[PDB]
Amino acid sequence: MVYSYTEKKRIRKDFGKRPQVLDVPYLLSIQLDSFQKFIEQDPEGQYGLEAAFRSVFPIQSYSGNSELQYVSYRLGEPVFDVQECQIRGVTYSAPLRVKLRLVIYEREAPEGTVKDIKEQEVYMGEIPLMTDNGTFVINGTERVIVSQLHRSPGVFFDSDKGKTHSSGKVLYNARIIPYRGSWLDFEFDPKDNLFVRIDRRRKLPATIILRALNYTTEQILDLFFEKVIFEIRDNKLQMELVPERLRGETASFDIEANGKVYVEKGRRITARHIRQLEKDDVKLIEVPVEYIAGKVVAKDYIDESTGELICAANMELSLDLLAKLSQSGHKRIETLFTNDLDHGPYISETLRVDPTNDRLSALVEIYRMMRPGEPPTREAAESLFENLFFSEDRYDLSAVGRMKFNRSLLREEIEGSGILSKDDIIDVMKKLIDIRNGKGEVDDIDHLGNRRIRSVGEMAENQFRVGLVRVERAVKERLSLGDLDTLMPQDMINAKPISAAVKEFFGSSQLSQFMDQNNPLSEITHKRRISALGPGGLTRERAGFEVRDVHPTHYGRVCPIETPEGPNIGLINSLSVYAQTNEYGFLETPYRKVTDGVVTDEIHYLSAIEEGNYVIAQANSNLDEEGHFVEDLVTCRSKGESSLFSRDQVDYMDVSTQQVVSVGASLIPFLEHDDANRALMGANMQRQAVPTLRADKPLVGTGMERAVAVDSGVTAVAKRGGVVQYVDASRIVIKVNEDEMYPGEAGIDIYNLTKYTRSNQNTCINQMPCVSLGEPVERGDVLADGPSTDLGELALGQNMRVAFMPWNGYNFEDSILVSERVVQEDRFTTIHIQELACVSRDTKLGPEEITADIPNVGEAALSKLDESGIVYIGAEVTGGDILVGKVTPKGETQLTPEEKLLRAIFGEKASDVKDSSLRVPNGVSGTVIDVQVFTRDGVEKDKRALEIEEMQLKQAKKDLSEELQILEAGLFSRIRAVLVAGGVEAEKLDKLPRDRWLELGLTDEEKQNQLEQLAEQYDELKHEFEKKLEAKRRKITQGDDLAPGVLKIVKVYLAVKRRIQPGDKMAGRHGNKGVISKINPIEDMPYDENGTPVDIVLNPLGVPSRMNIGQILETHLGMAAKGIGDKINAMLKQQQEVAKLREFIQRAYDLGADVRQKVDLSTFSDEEVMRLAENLRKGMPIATPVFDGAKEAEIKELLKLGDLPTSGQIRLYDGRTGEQFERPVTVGYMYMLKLNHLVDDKMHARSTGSYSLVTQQPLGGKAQFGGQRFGEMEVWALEAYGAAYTLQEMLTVKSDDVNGRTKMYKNIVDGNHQMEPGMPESFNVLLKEIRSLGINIELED
Amino acid sequence: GKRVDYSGRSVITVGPYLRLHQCGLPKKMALELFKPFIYGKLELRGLATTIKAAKKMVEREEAVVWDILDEVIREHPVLLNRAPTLHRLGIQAFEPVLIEGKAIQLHPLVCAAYNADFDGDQMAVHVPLTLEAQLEARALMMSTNNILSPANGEPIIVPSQDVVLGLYYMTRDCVNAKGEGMVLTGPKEAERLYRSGLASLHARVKVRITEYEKDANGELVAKTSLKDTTVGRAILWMIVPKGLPYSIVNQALGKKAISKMLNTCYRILGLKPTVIFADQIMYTGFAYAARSGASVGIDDMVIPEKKHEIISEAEAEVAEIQEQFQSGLVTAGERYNKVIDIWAAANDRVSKAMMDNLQTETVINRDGQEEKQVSFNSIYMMADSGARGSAAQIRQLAGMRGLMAKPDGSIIETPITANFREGLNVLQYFISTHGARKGLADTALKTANSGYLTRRLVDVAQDLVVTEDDCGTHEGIMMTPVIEGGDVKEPLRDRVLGRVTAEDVLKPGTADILVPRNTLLHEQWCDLLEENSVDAVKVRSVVSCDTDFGVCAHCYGRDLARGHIINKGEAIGVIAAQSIGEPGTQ
Amino acid sequence: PPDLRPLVPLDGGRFATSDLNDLYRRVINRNNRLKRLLDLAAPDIIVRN
DNA sequence: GTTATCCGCTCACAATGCCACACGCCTAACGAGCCGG
DNA sequence: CCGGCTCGTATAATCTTATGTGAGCGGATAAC
Ligand SMILES: [Mg+2]
Ligand SMILES: [Zn+2]
Repeated sequence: MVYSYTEKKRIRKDFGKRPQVLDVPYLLSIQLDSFQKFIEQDPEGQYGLEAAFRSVFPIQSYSGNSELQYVSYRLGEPVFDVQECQIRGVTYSAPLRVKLRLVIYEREAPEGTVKDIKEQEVYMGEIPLMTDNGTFVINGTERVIVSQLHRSPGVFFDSDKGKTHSSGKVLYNARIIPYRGSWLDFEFDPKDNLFVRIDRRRKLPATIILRALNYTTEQILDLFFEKVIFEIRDNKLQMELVPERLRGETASFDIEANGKVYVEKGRRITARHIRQLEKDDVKLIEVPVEYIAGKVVAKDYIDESTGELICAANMELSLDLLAKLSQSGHKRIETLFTNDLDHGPYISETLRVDPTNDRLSALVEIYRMMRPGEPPTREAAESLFENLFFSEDRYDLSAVGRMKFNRSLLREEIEGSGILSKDDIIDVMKKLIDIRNGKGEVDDIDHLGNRRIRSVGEMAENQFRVGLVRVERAVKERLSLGDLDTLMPQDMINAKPISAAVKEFFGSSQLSQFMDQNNPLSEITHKRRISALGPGGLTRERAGFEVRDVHPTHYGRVCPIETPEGPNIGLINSLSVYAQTNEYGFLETPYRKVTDGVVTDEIHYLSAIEEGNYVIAQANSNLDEEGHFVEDLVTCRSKGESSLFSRDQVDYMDVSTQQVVSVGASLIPFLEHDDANRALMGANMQRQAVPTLRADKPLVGTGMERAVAVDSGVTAVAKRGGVVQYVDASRIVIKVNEDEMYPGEAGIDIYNLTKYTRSNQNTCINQMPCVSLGEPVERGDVLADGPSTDLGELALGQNMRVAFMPWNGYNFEDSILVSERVVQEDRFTTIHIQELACVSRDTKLGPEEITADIPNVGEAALSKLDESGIVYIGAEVTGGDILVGKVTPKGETQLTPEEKLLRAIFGEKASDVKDSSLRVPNGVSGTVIDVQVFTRDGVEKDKRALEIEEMQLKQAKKDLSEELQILEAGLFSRIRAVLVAGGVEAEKLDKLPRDRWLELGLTDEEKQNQLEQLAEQYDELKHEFEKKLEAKRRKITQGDDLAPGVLKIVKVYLAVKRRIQPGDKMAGRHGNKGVISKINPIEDMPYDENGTPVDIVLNPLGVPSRMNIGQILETHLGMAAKGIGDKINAMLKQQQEVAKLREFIQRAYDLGADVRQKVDLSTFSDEEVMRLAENLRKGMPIATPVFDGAKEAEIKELLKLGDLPTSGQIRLYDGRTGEQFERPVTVGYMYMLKLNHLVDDKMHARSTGSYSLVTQQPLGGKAQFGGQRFGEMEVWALEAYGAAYTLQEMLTVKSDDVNGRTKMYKNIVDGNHQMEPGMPESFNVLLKEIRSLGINIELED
Repeated sequence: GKRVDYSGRSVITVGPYLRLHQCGLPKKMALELFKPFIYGKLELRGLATTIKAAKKMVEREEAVVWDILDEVIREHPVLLNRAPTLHRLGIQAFEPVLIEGKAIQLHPLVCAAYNADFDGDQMAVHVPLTLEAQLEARALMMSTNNILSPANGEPIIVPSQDVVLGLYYMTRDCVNAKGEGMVLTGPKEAERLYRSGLASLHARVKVRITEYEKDANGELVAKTSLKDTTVGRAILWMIVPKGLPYSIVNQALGKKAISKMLNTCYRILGLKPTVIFADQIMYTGFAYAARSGASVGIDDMVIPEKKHEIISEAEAEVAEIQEQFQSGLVTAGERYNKVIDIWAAANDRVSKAMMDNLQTETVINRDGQEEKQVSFNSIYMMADSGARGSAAQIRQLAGMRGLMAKPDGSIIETPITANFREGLNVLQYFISTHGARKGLADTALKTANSGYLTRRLVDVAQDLVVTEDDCGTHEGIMMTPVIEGGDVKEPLRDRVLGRVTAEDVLKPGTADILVPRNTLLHEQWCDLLEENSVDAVKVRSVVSCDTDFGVCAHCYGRDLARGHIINKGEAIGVIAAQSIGEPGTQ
Repeated sequence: PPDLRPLVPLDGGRFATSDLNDLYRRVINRNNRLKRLLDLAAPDIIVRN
């Protein structure tokens, strides 16, 4: 209803029928929340730097009672702010201070009081901060850390059926993945023996790793198996029975009790007979003796009289042992209950496989597995087995690992230790045995309850912990000989490896990528990116096929259609619109809580696991006004499968129809009328659209570009609401409203807009004001249109008049014809900015000069240079001329030990001169817009550098004078207002300066004396501004440090202006590419009956093949938009009355079915209406939400509001013949882009250039002036013809025959076409490195 | 693979005004390539003396240099290349035509042989520079010498999508238009009636046509008659050469029809009328495709009127099968099978209804009451001509779309009930994304596997050259036309066209020599072998050729991509490995 | 031949080494150390190592 | 027994072509250098 | 007044989502 003061500039007509309930969140929340979580003063130390300092410290010597502990930390202020840091070259660092407290104890008392404590703020490293846009600054440039998608810390029960042993028998491995430590795996062989392995070493039986934690064999058989108790009746002994054990069996004898025969011999045991035993309640039956012929006795048995071991634990029984235990009276006999279907004897078989017997032997066997050849010693094996699992140093699950590991075992609590235990490993074995039995199932990997995301801060603290461990090892080695009482804790902390690790990760990792600054869309879709490559994850040539497809729990968490294509599909997924990172790191997505009948508005968030239990309604389900499913059966879904459910059965409902996709494809209008392949291609090709000279809004866009263009960083937003006070082309100064002023000296705001400067893709980032002087703005509203924005709307390309027809073949497969009206209005012209530096180097033979004295050149090439040796600001240069004149000394042979003394002082440091001036590269042109000069501390500055110094100094004076003038006037008003008290004379007041108003005498009140004290307080504030000016000039005046070897650096920017020409690539938003084939005049165009030509001719044949049918609906809706625009323009050129204009705008804004805008112009008070008409007069902008689009009939009615034909087809005439095109064609306005595959980055040629060093081949590439790779398959192609001599030239004369090619060149210039065959130098290279081995190889004859 | 001087790279662009044997070359890049030829021509004509004078003159780009460059071009061909070269038509030689621009223009009929897009595809340029290389690139490799393909004897100069649409729109008929039923003198009077707007392009009319038939043994026979035909067909007849009969242009002329038009013109007349006839077809096809104005709009995709109750009846049937499963009579697997069968039947009925509603809806007044005819709808002309699309794509545009299969391998219960002209909701689009990403990943790995297999095959067969004429043996193989049990898949004519007979295959009239034992089965001879219904022919292979270190000529037969028997030297192992390994991407 | 494994000319100071040059330097250092150990009647364990 | 086979384990070797672009390619301690305390 | 510092430079170190082949070799395996 009520609209913002820029929102009242134009209204986008919004179709779409669903009431939304949750707006779009801040699109860059993940980066900022991550790095804010990283650096923060954190009590309880669970995360951040405080965890990294609690994990390592305190550090102590080898019982030498010298110890280093930890007090606190602090981050120093940034020495350099952002923009000049991007100019100069450094990182945007921040210094670090650590308060360390070195202690040493008093001897012969370890708990005795330390005698020396020494506290310091040791410097260590530099940690880079984060820009306000979520990015980092590394080496002058701006880089983004991509989030990572890896496997969860926890436990997995995979099957991995099939390929093993070719028998069809499945397997069941169980893996434990720790967060920081060593692996643990459990496997099955087809002999059903249960094996263990650690860190992918060779195999061991799991019985020994079960024994090594102090278990006897009878305890193993007691845990992993149940019992059957035999009691020796003196003849034909009995057997206990719970009858459910007999289920699914074949009776070996006649099962019977109390004379009642239950099962006969040969009959399988039925559940009927089981229920008979249930009714009869039988506890004992009487087996024959031979029935224990094959069973296994559970525990060990000795002779109670003689001490003879009768039978051990896990022994296969015979009748002799039964007779001996009957003689020894061991009637009560345990026996392992076995089965083939439910309780399989799997452990006992493995326990009969292994060679290893007891605990110390088990530790010896593991200790021999881990390292071969080392001496098996008791304490070393004990320490190895402790350090593998049961210690904090080298086995750390996180909280997430304990979460998943208690969840996947049906535990109760979710808070445990970061180490393992006995119960954990035996529970993993129990669960794996249960999975082998049949109950329970595997855990598929692609399901997003198993794949976490890592943001930036977690990877940062891992690399910082690595660097801290290295420095800890070095400081422990130093302090182990700690014997000096003068040691202070700067002597021992070498700050080189910590800084090496931090600068290694942030500088050049695999996840530190450049940010593509050629759209605001490109930036904000590059930060929202979920990658699966890098360390901790897979590689792009070992991922198979299953991790790339769409698992059915990507809904609302990962965009299905935005991905790169080609080599790595499905690994670089883009994050959904409404997605939030969970508390632990999974991906939660919003849903709406629904009661029994009422769809409420209390939104919840759900994880990836909780969604597969509830029942979720699809979004576009028609409702009441109170909230009721108006049907009875609703399209819903339960567990991976959509279906149709009841009405009093649903639990959750979607939030909006946008949440399936990402921001890179919520900006395609009429997305739901497109094949998914072409939606993929369109969502990839939006983020390569180069920005244009004059930006321009799109007519047909989804209702999303305002949040994209604001929530990125390219525009400036007023932080507090107020009144516009000053607007230049460069900056905007805002007076703040008095309600938003915190009462201590708030004042004003200043925004310095960024002017023409460099982006990472050599495009021209720009800002411009969009508010007028004395205009009100409000908090949270836009002020500065950035690049490819327009009034706070993302606006990439421009929208043009397009006809779908075949025109003389100039649009054959995908080509585009463009009329010259698009060139003459220069509406795809693009500004590019290149950068070139030049350094003065300290070589031998003397240094290098930046002087203007260059021999062997004319006077005219020196004209653009000044006398200091540098071209002026704004001299339009071309390719080949001198930018910066640099000269080098060249002796060559002087060798005099006295002449070099006089040459280094008197002889100018210049005796003979070789030209090394930075010249313009070939082809490029432009206008020099900016020059920077950087001088080493020690060399005196050249006078042009002093001119830059003076210019920057005046710039530093101006703004401080501005703040002083605006600040002193309040106390001016106060001295006048208190001078009113007592007595004031205004004619006598304004005739003499302001200190004389201050020193105007009046009788002392307390108020005037306190305000006089405040007057000297602005006097000392003036002194503070003086010290501010001094602080600026000491920064500007002081020379620089540099690299070792370089004297001074001159940096030269250039700017060039690229028009359009046949060869460039333009493309719509629906995946319809094209190369501009011809560039026609105006009068060869198809004009309609009204006379206006058509800008662009497409090709219709591309529409039925690839099903991108949404572009024709975009074309029709765009023609309707401009059709409303032409009536608005006709009503404004006739300057009619604003009541009729108000009425027409109102009738155009109602128009349709139950839309949700409902604007009313009875509040716009006859000035917003005229400003709104002045904005709308070039077309009426129209919104269309993605899965809530505009139907066909509403486009028909909007075309009926204008005087356009309903069918969308107009008779078109012909430019050439003046005849009529017979059938009606389709004309409309389509919004088109320009991609940066420009033809003056591709057209490259070579006649005769440079050559490489090792082999005498020509180089490759455009920049290095190379030739093309006439590769292997082309040689197969020339062999496939009868071509023989041409293969000889492409192999020998064009390259690798030196004398052959120079003879050929001379022979061409002489005018004789011969050739000289020769022999390629690369073959002699091959001979000389086969002879470098022990291989004689020669040539016979 | 050595990098090569005198090369260059650009982006390409169509340029439909070229002839078949030339290409568009940028002016500046052509000055850059031919610098030593320029230096030689300057020092010949006295306009310079040293090499440095010539370097200054060509860096100033004076106006004499462009005339010198045009003397350098005139008869000096240029090789062009596209980067992932599969088969031996990948690099070809053209002549240059200078263009003030920055892109390379390229004749559109060749573009199918390169398998080139104009989606941003880049190409490269090399220069033949000696004398033998110029002469080989003119003889062995000029693009007027590559019509038939080496993999199979079919022309690779098929007119593509837009020329197909133009020629299909010209040669049709409709039962009431301007000037119907009048009478004409020549084809040129039909052209003069089309230009004036008196008679429309397709209105039926009796004309007089002279045609030449070369059944006389080496000369031409005139014949003049009056035929019932169309104004557009009479206009198209003006570019047909002397040889062909008029019944080649009397039909509706889709894609395969004009392809066999070119093929019969190659068989009867020779080479040069085939090249010049492909050029005239391309020119007039683009001209009348321009004058058509064949657009596409949202009211050219007719929804059936009966779609709604078909979907309602399918829902009633699946509810009945769900209740029969719920009572417990039918198991789950047969429930699955009944549901998938009835949705297959419903999809087939909807597709039949929409195709019957599109193809013949156009009713027009006869000057009597009413008739029926083939439609002039937009996408129906784009499918019926075979330019772009099948019944499947135009089926998904208006009728409902198929049954999407989940990536597990199963096929989902509920098919996508909607088309593309109506909107898809959230779930159905999310389902279609599966098939999208599956096809993309399949392409991404299929490329590399086909490349590796082509690499290994051309490693194997490289050292094998047709090295002598006649090994002179009497072995071979016996060919019978293959029959699975359904239809006969390949007849005897297609397999054993053009291979040298092993033994004298006798006539079914026994002891009558129907074929001599050592001749070549050319086409007329193949028909005269076909007439007596021969089932098995014995024929000489390569696997039993006798020649040490090579393959004899008569053991390999006639060559593809040219006409006659193969010459001594054609490196047949490499072209064979390329012909197997080229369509491996498909 | 040492043009066939050339030493990379950097900009400021040191030259960037190839891989072959580092391997030959390692071999020649090891060879010289073993030759000196044979020159001084070393014990058998060290010359074996 | 002893001999001639069969089978499971371990390990080397392959995975299209081209293009642009862009940024990266050491140092704690063993032989010298300066000259202060 | 030699190297304590400071420098030139030569040179040593605690992974862990892959598949499909072939090819060979050590351990069991069935006979006169
Ligand atoms: Mg292409
Ligand atoms: Zn032969």
